[PDB]
Amino acid sequence: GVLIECDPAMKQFLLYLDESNALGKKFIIQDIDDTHVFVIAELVNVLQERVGEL
Amino acid sequence: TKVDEYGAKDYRLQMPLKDDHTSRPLWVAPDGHIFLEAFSPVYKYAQDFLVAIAEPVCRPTHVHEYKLTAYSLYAAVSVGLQTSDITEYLRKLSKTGVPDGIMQFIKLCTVSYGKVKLVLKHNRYFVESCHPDVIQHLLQDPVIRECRLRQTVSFEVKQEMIEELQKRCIHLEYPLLAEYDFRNDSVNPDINIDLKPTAVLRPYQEKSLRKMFGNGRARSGVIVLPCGAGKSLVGVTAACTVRKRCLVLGNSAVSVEQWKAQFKMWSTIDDSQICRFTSDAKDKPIGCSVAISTYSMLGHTTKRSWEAERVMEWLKTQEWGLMILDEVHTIPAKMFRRVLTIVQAHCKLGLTATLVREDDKIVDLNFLIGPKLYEANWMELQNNGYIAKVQCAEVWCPMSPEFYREYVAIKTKKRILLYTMNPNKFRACQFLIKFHERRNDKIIVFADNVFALKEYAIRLNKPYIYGPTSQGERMQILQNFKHNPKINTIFISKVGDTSFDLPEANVLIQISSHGGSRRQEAQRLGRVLRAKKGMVAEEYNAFFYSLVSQDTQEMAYSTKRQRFLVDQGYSFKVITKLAGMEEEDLAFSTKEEQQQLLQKVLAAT
Amino acid sequence: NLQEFLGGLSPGVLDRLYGHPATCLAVFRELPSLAKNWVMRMLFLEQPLPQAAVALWVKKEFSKAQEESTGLLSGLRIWHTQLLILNPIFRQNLRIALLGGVPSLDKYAEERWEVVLHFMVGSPSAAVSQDLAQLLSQAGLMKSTEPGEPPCITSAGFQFLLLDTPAQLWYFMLQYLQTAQSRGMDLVEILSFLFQLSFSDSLLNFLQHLREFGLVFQRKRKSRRYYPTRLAINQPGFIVVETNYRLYAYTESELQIALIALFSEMLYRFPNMVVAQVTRESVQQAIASGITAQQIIHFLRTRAHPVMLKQTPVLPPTITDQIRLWELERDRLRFTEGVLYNQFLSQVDFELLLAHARELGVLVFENSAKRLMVVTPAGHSDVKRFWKRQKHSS
Repeated sequence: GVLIECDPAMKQFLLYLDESNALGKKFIIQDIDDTHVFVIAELVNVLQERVGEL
Repeated sequence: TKVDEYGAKDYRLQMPLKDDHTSRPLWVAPDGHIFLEAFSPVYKYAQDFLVAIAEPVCRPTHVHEYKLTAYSLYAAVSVGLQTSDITEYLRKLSKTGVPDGIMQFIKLCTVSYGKVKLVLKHNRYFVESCHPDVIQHLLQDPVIRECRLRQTVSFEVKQEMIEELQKRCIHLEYPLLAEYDFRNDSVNPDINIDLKPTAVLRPYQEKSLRKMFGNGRARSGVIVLPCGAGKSLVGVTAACTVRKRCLVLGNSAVSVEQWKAQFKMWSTIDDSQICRFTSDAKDKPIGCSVAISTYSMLGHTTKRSWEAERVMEWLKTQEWGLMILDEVHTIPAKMFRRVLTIVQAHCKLGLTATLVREDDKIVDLNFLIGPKLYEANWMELQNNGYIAKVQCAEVWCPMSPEFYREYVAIKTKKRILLYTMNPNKFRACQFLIKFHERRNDKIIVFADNVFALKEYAIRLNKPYIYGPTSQGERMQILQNFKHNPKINTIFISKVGDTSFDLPEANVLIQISSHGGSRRQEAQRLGRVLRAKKGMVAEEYNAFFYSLVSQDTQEMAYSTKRQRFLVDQGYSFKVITKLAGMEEEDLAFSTKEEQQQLLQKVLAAT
Repeated sequence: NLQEFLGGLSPGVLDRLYGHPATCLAVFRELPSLAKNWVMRMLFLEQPLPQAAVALWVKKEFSKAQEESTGLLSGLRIWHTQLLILNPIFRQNLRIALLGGVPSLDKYAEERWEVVLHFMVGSPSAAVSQDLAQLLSQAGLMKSTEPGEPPCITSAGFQFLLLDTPAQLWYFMLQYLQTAQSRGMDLVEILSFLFQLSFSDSLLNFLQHLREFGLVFQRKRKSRRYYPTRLAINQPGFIVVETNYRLYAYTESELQIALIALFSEMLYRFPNMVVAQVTRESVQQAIASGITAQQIIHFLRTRAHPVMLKQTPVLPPTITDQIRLWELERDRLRFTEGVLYNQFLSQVDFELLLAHARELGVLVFENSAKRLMVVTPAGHSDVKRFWKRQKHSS
């Protein structure tokens, strides 16, 4: 997978997109801890657009 | 008009550069913006001249920024500075010449002044003009004919349409003259009002009054001075000098009480001669002349009580020598501006400390009252010690994870109640208040949301003031704050910033903000500017904290709000974390307490 | 630094580089404090001495200076233990070096370096030189990829641009030497000339490149004699920073305006002044180009007008903090390649597998509570085999 280090309060932000996006089967494939998540490789550049509202 | 490769308005081919540019410390942009140097030896003279002919927009420590407009040039001509008298010295001071655009603008603005004069006599407003051609070519549009009631040529005009005609003339390029010749006026006998020697006038107050008093005639205008600078004293002095019937208009009960207190303190006029035309309490308004009332009462649109109706009829019938209006920034509002036409006054002086707003209605003040005669320099007052130096600060509080989760998840506007109440900032304000309480510093907490204010106040068992807060309880709480050592903090709502007589406070915490408004920010900051008896500028005894929540619209609100203060020169220091917060025991530490607070917030609905 | 450059050399090149005219003196001046004296001492001795004497020849206090000097000069190989006599060649050359055996120039150097920087930046008007262009391209601060189109500027280019003139030139010459070895120019011969300055075909080409850089100027239609400029051997500020992110720079040379525009939005340009604004857009544009807040802060500080020198710190804390925060907000999300096995069953058996992927360098993150380990696909054929072996062992 793709190791992504984030904030514990921000981990659930990517989980809401998993239950909303209907592109693939499941966005998040594995959750290590509150500061480590995994992902099919393709949405880091798309997430940069959501920084303006975050 | 010319744009460089960058956002650079190119002026290489626009104006030249003076050879003695180092000697000349003044700049003149074609748009009218002027950049003065605060380090030049002739800085004081340049400051005086530029304040006379222009209005400040940004006055940082090093390079001041001014911009001139038609109203500022009209004020210069009113104080008697001719087109040559200003332009010759402007060219002499300028280190890069004067663009032809600014030259023609100055010439046109100066010449288009004094041609049309508005004089009210026997309750009739005559538009006098020595030159008749001005009227001949001014009667082209039909609005003037429908307005008019159905050498030295003058014609009467309708009372109600004065505002419309004045705003029309402003863009018609023929400003009206509102100068009051109180020296030569026998229709209205002078009032027995004198200024006692006890009152002391500070140099900036005297300078503003001199701008206001161009001659024997009292000019109607707006004087912007910091709240701690003694604008109340300046207004009292203006009324005493006018020596005629004066009607002071506050914005709230606290404002009227403070105005009466200032009148009694600084003027020898007897107590019985001052009345409070206030619904809560009255002192026979018809009995005496000097009156203090409120915009809400005078402009009240619904049914009027019998006694209030009699008082209002008496006020309308009588003519007022002076009409003082505090906090003029609210005047352009519908109901508040209706009061101007409701009441009759020769000169309507305006006093305030934050003459700024978002909607472009501030320009309307120039004709509603008059040109802005003066604006006090907050930094210069701080240096002179008239105003307590303030260490303006913005404490950044990281938002708690769960709270941020719901905040971002919900697209509704419960965020106002959510981010205003988070464990990181709730612990912050509690810890800050504890630190200042043990330091013997007086605290004035601020919060726009009455719900959040009440929750914080009950949790900290402090005397919050807000909404209905009975007047008696308000006064009791303020007296306890001022006197009782056991209590050194008061939690005031938005009512505090409107107009409050409050004791000098060593710190001012703001947990919540109404929005990115430079008016409220400056109004609340002015509370702590009250200079102490023996403080020092470098001691930074006064502190201002604007608590904000990280990664939230509040950050945008705070940035959209500190613009005016940074323009003045205050440097807002960011505080990511506070030392000793972890060791100090505060609520919402463990996850559970944050959970119950979040549940209560959600149930708030 | 020159100490680093000389330390990164072999004994065979070192002794040859220790030429008679200047090298023995230029390398001597490098000796920071004490090695000067000990070397001077044992400049006249033909008999080596024990190491214990050198060890005890410095008091107990400030001994770290002794060890560091001894290590530095051991790296330079000025002496040999021979069991600490100096190298005979260096001793002889040093004895021969010790009683044995302009206003227009500085302006020229300034102008030449300014035009070089103008070419470095996207200036439509600049000096044209194919050799200079290709040298800068191969120096690692520029990439063209298309001879027809003028070369662009790489990320390192902006960082090099924002550096101060001394360090900028020194790094440029370091890269020049490193590329000189690659192109085949003898390093020793060109290096000795730099040392000789502070007191053949390859020499002529090297001097031509130095003249193009502006360090030297023959002034006599490329004669043998040369008059080095001030920069060959090795100013007041003009920017005024406000508290509202406004810069007023007393700049007449287009280079300074270009450098400021690299990380600020220009508003007005007066004959002897220019007004710019340091906004999020410009700062983040520079950061994306490759700059970091440290270079911008250092540049503004070094080009600080005397007016703001009185206040301490010179640069306002609000401006500095805002720039740093803007640079920090740039990076958040990440990227890696991995594979996850699971069901590790026995607790003590999963701990042994964690050391297999950690030693090979294919372990990203682990988990002892759920028995999960992420392994990159690059070393998947080695971890699985180990697991199979462990299973066989049972």
